[PDB]
Amino acid sequence: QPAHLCFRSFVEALKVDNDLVEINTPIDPNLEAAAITRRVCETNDKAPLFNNLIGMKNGLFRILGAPGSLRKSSADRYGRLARHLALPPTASMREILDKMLSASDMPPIPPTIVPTGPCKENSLDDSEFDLTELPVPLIHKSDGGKYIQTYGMHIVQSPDGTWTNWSIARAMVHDKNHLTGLVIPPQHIWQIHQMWKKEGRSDVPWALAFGVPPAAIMASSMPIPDGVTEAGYVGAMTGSSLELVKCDTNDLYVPATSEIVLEGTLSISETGPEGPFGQMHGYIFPGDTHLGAKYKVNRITYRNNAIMPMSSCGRLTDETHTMIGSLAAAEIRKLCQQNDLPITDAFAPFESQVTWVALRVDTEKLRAMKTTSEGFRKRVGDVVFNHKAGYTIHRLVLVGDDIDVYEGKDVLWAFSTRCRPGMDETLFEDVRGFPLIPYMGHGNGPAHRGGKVVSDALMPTEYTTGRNWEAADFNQSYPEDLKQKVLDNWTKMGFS
Amino acid sequence: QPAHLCFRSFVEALKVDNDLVEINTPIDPNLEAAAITRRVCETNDKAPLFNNLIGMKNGLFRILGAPGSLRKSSADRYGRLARHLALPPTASMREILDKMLSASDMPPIPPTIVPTGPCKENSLDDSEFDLTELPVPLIHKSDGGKYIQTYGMHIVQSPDGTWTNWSIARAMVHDKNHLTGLVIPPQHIWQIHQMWKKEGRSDVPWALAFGVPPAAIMASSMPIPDGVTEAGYVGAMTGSSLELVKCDTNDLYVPATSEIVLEGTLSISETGPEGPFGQMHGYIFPGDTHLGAKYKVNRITYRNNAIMPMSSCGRLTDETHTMIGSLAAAEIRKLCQQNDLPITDAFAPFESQVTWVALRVDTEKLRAMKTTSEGFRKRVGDVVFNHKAGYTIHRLVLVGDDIDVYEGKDVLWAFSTRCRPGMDETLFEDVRGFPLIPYMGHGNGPAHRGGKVVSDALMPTEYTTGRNWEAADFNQSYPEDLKQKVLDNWTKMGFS
Ligand SMILES: Cc1cc2c3c(c1C)C(C)(C)CC=[N+]3c1c([nH]c(=O)[nH]c1=O)N2C[C@H](O)[C@H](O)[C@H](O)COP(=O)(O)O
Ligand SMILES: Cc1cc2c3c(c1C)C(C)(C)CC=[N+]3c1c([nH]c(=O)[nH]c1=O)N2C[C@H](O)[C@H](O)[C@H](O)COP(=O)(O)O
Ligand SMILES: [K+]
Ligand SMILES: [K+]
Ligand SMILES: [K+]
Ligand SMILES: [K+]
Ligand SMILES: [Mn+2]
Ligand SMILES: [Mn+2]
Repeated sequence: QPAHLCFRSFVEALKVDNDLVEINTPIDPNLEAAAITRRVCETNDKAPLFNNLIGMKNGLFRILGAPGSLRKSSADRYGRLARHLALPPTASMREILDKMLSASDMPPIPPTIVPTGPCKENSLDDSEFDLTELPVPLIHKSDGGKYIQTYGMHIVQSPDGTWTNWSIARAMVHDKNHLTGLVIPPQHIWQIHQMWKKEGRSDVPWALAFGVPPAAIMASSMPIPDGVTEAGYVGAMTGSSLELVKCDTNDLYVPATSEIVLEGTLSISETGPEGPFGQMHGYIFPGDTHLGAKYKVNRITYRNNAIMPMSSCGRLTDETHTMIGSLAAAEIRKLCQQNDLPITDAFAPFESQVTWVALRVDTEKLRAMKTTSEGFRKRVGDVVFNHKAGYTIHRLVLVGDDIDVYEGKDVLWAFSTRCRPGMDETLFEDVRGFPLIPYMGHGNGPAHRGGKVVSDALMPTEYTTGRNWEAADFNQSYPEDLKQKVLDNWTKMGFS
Repeated sequence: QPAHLCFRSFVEALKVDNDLVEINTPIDPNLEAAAITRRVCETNDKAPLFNNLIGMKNGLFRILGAPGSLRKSSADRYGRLARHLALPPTASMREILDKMLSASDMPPIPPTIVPTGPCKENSLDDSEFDLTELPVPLIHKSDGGKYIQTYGMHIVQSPDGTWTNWSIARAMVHDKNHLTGLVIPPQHIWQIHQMWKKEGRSDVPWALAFGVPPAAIMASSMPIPDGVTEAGYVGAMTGSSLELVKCDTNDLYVPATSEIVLEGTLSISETGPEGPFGQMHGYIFPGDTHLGAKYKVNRITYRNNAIMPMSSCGRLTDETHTMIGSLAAAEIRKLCQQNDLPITDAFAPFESQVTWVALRVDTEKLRAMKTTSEGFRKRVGDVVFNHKAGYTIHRLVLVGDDIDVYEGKDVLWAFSTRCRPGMDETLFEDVRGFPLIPYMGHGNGPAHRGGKVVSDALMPTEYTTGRNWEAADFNQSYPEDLKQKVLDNWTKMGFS
């Protein structure tokens, strides 16, 4: 099976790329595996595969850390991500996000049911497992639990059967047969939970699949529209129907080659302690436990030699930056274009801890609108900040065509030099806020509302007659023939 | 003579450091010298010494580009700057700025007059030179003139003789015996000019010295207080009285080892076209010429084999970032401490195009103030933004003790995660603005007023009971003994 369609094959691909380190000596799931992975993410090193976990048994489990993190070279920086999607390892971010958006203008390709797959090679019923005995990692020293779920996909379906959602949301072990986790608005797992809670008759049938097809975990991390079944989006994206097998204890369907599958229920009534957790913005507040959603686990199925992927998330750079930020930016680009806004590109700068999105504007199109900064900021912010795709994003930065939004140095340069504080900005207090950002949930104002801004880094003439400056840089302040002469004589002269 | 006291010796030091490239083949002052220098600054390469300028004659002049720019290695990043100050080349930015501040609590050491020096080796009277025939560079393709003055020191004295100021301000050739340049409030050259203009009797006696003692050009770039003679500050800083020789045509005094000296007058009545110029924020607006101050040149004196230093300024990183930003930050640190504010460190992040200063707060001291964000922002912004030291700075970012303000990644992380837009900020519209920033002089509002902000990236408990988080990073989220084990086994395991 190809890498993008089978996690086991993806691990192979990473080896074969010289993008993996296999670690066959014992590694402790209590902090050591995550510490090594954290170091990898902070240095853009090779992904670690821990083949010898302490306390590995019933054959559960090996760990792959840093599955969606960065490579060291500029040329294949995003190669791990490219390998989720059948793209060349030199793919740019534009090409990755275009791939992720491509299915938004295609018919879904619904999944194919098959009778069995590798995820059925082993099973443990509810007298045979104990989640507290498995080698579940402690990821950060102050975490409030062992976070089994950092890179699996939750599967829940609307009561009417018409929407099956796949998404990533964190969860930790509560006791031998339960998890607790985040289930928060406006996320689709929360929207579906609310439908079951309003019907009032039963807990939500649920599955959590770990080590799913890479192309599926990428869609699981993307805010595709309400009501859209990720399986059919991924089918369209990849050009192929995904093969799914039915759960044994419910009627949900899981990828056939899933490494590990939990089957059970998400309660419509019960909660339990959840968190704290070292999170995407780089923080943990020790002791900050709150009531989260509760999950019952009835059955585990798994591949021979199962591998659990793990995100050791926090400070730059990991899956919470490369996937959450970039995939939200992608969806925001599309949303703006569908609202008739002249946005060509969007990206969440890593330097902003993926709390900003830079929007590149087609300024010929903007000029034809015959508008102003105040009006345009206002229009962009209403579209984005009132939509789920904008949930995680607190600052939008509008930039003209000269800026490469995929280059954070250029975004920072534009923001710092073209946006006058206050006057060139519009604050939005009456929109949903992302409480996970420290300045929101641990800050001076409402945790769930406001704190958003549109910062216009378009210069005045970009709305009227066109750009009226040149950069004071090598590229723009010298003619072509001089530039080339300099470059041709560079090493001759003594330079590197 | 030591490097910090004699520019010729500084050039030697750079060679000897393997921090110079000598270029002995002909180089055109029309754009080529500046293009090579621009490339150096954008790549942190070795400083270029152009020993064979096209149109070099009456022995005027060689050029040294990038005199205060960055080196490639992290370990001696600031080494060129250290070599201005007798500091080791591995000096940190803290150590450089402390050196620059050290004289603020010392008696001045006034300069010593000597009868002659190297700057008298050659002379041209006002029938012998022509500024349009010298190899003055065109620095950026769209500049409005050939900017002779990018790294020399203007010397002007108050009418009463009690204050002699040394400062860098740009100037370009107007005609055979005149320059035009920036002379703008609140700068000291402007304050002194105003005193002469109010007296109304004569033009300002003036000299412009190029290739001055390195320690002197650093003080020339720093906003030391009103009324303080830079020569005596530099004397105190260096522990030695500077040797000065009298001008031939006026009673000003110039460093004895100056490479090139212009003597003349700064008009109290006449102006001439000035600019545009590719500037510190990275821009040029072609065609944007305005009336600037006018200077008459009566005499040139110069060293044998004179060397003109040149800043090819623009996008990161050059003297306008390393010196303007950092030296303003230094003075702001001191100003805050003298106003009883608990600021330990200040730096202007390069990533902000030196338009921000990050202020590190001693949060034990802040807690004892028993104050709030609104009040503290307000107090900091009034102190800084109403003072000349704050002129160039439009955003102050307050951070707690865990942040290294000399590390722009950490400043950005703190700003993006700890400062809620709007609520955690105070805008300042009724303060002097820096018109050179594009969003000011070419923006939507008043060019000279407002556009400033204090952004509080202190978290709430930093005002009350103390920091309540740990970072989700390798350093903070894992115990010491684990961290060391990981590091000790890193290359063993397969990592770099
Ligand atoms: C890549 C990724 C995405 C996480 C995520 C993580 C990763 C690695 C973790 C597990 C390491 C840390 C926490 N995560 C959560 C999360 N969304 C959320 O609601 N709760 C979370 O706990 N997300 C974001 C979420 O997957 C996206 O917002 C999706 O758009 C949700 O899918 P949906 O649009 O179908 O609701
Ligand atoms: C290092 C440096 C500093 C420049 C400077 C440049 C460099 C290389 C140039 C020449 C390349 C570009 C323009 N510069 C100007 C300038 N200040 C100003 O008033 N006009 C300028 O044209 N400065 C900043 C100025 O030197 C500081 O604000 C000093 O504090 C001024 O001294 P003062 O406090 O005695 O007035
Ligand atoms: K999803
Ligand atoms: K603007
Ligand atoms: K000065
Ligand atoms: K704050
Ligand atoms: Mn969804
Ligand atoms: Mn001064």
